[PDB]
Amino acid sequence: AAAAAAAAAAAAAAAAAAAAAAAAAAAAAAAAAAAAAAAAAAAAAAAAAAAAAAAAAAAAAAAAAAAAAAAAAAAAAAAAAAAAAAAAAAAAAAAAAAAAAAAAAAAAAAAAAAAAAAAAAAAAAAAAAAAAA
RNA sequence: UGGUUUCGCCCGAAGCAUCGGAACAAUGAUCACCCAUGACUUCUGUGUAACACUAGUGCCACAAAGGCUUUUGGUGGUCUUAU
Repeated sequence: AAAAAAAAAAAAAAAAAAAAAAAAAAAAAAAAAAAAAAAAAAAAAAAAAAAAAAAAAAAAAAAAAAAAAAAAAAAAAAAAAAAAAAAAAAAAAAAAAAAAAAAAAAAAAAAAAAAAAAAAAAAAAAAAAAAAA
């Protein structure tokens, strides 16, 4: 149905992906939520980031968070100075958050990598912490 | 005896801005960059829909991206002197 592109509201997405079920379902919920979120990533606000963070912790995987990472890329969030200064925050499991932070530095680095006078060293440190260095 | 007042020189606290001037600091200007973007395309790549067919794909269509008319606010330093 979602591939037929039917509306999945924000709270709808939270309640939907809120699925503790049989095995091998966390990554399925992850790809579903990444399909639904690649539009806006549960970020129609900036305090919707708490909802999205419970969503990331429910995806409970570095690989799931990386699916959401490429989804954020396919989302192409806004670009303001302070926007990226506050949107370069990353700290998670070091198995595909590696790919996530590296791909974020890559998308921003195709032109003018993050160099907010702190955010560059911050991206380096968070990358090494997520195993992206 | 000290005083007063006056003049001449010697020193020159704060200060007057002039200049002196060169050399920092801030805009103008140079070429490229914190970096998307206005452009859209060749595929290239990439997450997705629609639809017959092989066990999944020409189109769908943002975007991760190179490279484009460029501009652009400012970035970063860049200029030379203009102030």
